[PDB]
Amino acid sequence: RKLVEQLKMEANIDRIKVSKAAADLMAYCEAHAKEDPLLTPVPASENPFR
Amino acid sequence: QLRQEAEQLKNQIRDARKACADATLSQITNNIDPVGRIQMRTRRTLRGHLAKIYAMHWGTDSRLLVSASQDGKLIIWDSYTTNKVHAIPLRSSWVMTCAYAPSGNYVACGGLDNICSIYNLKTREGNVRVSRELAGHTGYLSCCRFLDDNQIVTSSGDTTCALWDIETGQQTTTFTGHTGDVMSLSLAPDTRLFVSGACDASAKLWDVREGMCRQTFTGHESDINAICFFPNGNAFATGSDDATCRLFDLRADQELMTYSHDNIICGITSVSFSKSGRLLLAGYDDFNCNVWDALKADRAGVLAGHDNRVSCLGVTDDGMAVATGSWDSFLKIWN
Amino acid sequence: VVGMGIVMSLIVLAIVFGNVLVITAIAKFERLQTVTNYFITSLACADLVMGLAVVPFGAAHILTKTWTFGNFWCEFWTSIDVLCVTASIETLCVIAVDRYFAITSPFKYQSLLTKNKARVIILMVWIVSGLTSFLPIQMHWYRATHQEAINCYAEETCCDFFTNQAYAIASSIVSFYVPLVIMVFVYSRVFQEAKRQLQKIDKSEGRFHKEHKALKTLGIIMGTFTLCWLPFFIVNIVHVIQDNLIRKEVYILLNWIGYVNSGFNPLIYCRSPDFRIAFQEL
Amino acid sequence: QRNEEKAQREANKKIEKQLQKDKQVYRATHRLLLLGAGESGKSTIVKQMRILGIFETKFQVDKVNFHMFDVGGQRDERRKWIQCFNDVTAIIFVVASSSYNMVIQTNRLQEALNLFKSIWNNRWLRTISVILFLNKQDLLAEKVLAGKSKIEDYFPEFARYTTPEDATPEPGEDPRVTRAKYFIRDEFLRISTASGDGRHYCYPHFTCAVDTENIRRVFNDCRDIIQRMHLRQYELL
Ligand SMILES: Nc1nc2c(ncn2[C@@H]2O[C@H](COP(=O)(O)OP(=O)(O)OP(=O)(O)O)[C@@H](O)[C@H]2O)c(=O)[nH]1
Ligand SMILES: CN[C@@H]1CCc2c(ccc(O)c2O)[C@H]1O
Repeated sequence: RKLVEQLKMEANIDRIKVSKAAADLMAYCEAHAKEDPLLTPVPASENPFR
Repeated sequence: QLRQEAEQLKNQIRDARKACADATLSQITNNIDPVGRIQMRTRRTLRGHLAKIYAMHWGTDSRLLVSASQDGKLIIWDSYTTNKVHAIPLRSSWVMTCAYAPSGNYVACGGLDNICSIYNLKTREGNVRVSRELAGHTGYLSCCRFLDDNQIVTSSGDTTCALWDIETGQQTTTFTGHTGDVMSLSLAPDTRLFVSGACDASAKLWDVREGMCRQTFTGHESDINAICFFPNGNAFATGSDDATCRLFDLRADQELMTYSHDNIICGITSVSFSKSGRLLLAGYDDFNCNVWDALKADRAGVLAGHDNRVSCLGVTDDGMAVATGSWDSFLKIWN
Repeated sequence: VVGMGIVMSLIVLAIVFGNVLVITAIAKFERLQTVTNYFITSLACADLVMGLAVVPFGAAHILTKTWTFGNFWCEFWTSIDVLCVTASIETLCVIAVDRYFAITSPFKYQSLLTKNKARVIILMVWIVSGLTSFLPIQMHWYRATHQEAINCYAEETCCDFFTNQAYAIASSIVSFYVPLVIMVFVYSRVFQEAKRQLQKIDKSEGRFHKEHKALKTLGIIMGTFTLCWLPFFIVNIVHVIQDNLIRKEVYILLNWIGYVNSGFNPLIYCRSPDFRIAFQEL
Repeated sequence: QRNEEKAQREANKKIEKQLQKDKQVYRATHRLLLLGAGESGKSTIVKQMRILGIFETKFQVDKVNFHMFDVGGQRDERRKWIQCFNDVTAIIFVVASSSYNMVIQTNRLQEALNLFKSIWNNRWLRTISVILFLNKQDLLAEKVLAGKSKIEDYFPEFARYTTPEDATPEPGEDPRVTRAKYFIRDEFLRISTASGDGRHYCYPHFTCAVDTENIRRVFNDCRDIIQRMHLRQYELL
């Protein structure tokens, strides 16, 4: 009873192509890769733990 | 009847999902330059816990953090100078989770006593004392996260979650639908949705304002132990105990990549992302943590400084350090 | 003599190689730092000092058949010999008593042997060892009275050993005989406890399923120490009670047989799986 | 400046001063986990010992601190909280031995045996020993003395079982009740002995509600457990 109603709501949902989602995630990663202190080691002058 | 009609929609959903799979994330990202080799060295080591550690949460200022141990203590540290600030004694020695409020005024805790407790840190004319005890669950607490200074979301082993009101101690709403113990949860960057992974190998996407489930993902094969959003807010990752991780997409409503290796046969205790969402750090039962690549599924470093099972793992808001905890009662800050 | 010099180079290396690893592994790894390992590192340090500054000069004196370092260095070398031998035997008694306390009374072991009292015990052991060797030797409270003794004392090239009847007995009793009875009693009690526990296990579930496991370990531990150090401490009193009975070559040979226990110790007291993993890591 | 750093070390020193004092109590106390099944009698046993969410009791015998835990309020067929109790001294298992003819379907003894097998063969509890109390002996004796029920119908293997030669029957006891008592103990010991190799053992006791020797039994079993641990560590056993 409850399940039939529940999957009825989950059936009618718009979905986008996988290529678009992959492109968006890779674009976000490429754009924000500059300010990632763990990807590229920072100068030792601004490393509070060293 | 109803049972037959149930399976009719379960096959319609799979048809809709398969129609949108133009290509795979591996195929698209073939030309991305590999990240290379990433090596991290321990910078600080924190000592003082008398027993194994289950929980840890970073502060919003990226300087203080809280830890929970089975000896019945809640110690607040100072990572920059390695100085203990507080040590709250607990009524029950079986603690399984902890959290740190965004404003820093309060700290939450819970465990096998089925109760969530909030401690008022920044009090006037006195020490830290318990402020409110929240009761009503019928199973051990698994996680709890703060939305703001007056609300908190908790999940327990009675296959349900709940949204509390600290001022009055009442359940504003409850979320039902899982058929097994709920093991973790994580709030969205804008705190409008959250996801929870249970022991029936399924993760759901709840809505805080309404109180209803929206999507369900069933890619795993066994228990789910960890979960975390991508920094974007349009994806998340899971970690199961069959030595596999997966990346799910909300908009595409299906799995994108799997992070597995042939030489790993141990379970996963925790996962976490990086500041830019490019690296994925995971914990393991085999005493060390591995660093993956989000867009390539290629391992790019191992952190092997612990002498026992790793139980918790967290990354600071500014993306400058990684904190890990283990069952040997030691924390380590990597950089 | 040509062959003798070659083999003695292995003994110097064996003592130093096998004892440096024990000290480094305990210090490098935090999980090996327990209360019981403090006594082991004390024993290792004593054996290291012996292998570094006792065997080399003695071997050189044996090869060259003369002492070419004056008299102050000869007396200092003798003091180091006695201090390092005495401080090495007394730690085995400490380890035996520690095991006796751990097994016989298991509830009170945690409170009795605290990390603070181990330091006091080690300091007392090293102080008692130092008072036996440096104080009497450096202040000439042990010299003999016959013509040969004073003749060799006068020479700057003769560095030999002569003592009176009281000091030989006192040194032997303080160094060897007293720890032996304690260790024998302790290990007898431990063996009885192990046998009783095994008998209870056998009686509990005999149908669904002796003492050789304990016997082999106790035999190794007792036999190595006794075979190494007993003949020397018999002749050390025999050659004083009735002179013109013991030759010099016998004395030197028995003393050198006694020395090698310092190199044999880590093969006995450091065979735990954690130690094996630590050694394999290096 | 340095004015604030001075006070940081003062509060740090007070914290580590107290952590040293609280470590002495933690290392000198023994923790026990109390398990069982439905209607076995866990509460009845724990109530008598105390006179002499979660439920915890603190009692002291021979100047030794003991601490007991009874897990209640969590009723799950699968146990994921069992990983927490991997550093306890011993586990206390309570079973009603006078429930062989009761249907939970399978009997209740079969359910207890399955639970014991699952607990014994577990990844985290590969070192913890078990103290086993076979409760409700008077009811078992009455059932056996009466001819109403026979163990053969529910346990066919009982037909070919014979009383062990080495036994210590209580004074004024009957061969039938003694044989029935020993059959179930042997049934538990058979599962116990197959898996472990010296790392952990099982201690079976015959227990009723009236007797008050249970605290001494727990004391002696814990003493033996620690002695065997030390002997195995020193390679003497
Ligand atoms: N006559 C008799 N009854 C007993 C004895 N031991 C236990 N019982 C019964 O056990 C009952 C209470 O124990 P349980 O029914 O197991 O309930 P509990 O003690 O909370 O244990 P759990 O059901 O496991 O939670 C009593 O009312 C008794 O009837 C016994 O030795 N003799
Ligand atoms: C020449 N070497 C010495 C001679 C006497 C002596 C030794 C060791 C311990 C003692 O108590 C002693 O009296 C030997 O190592």
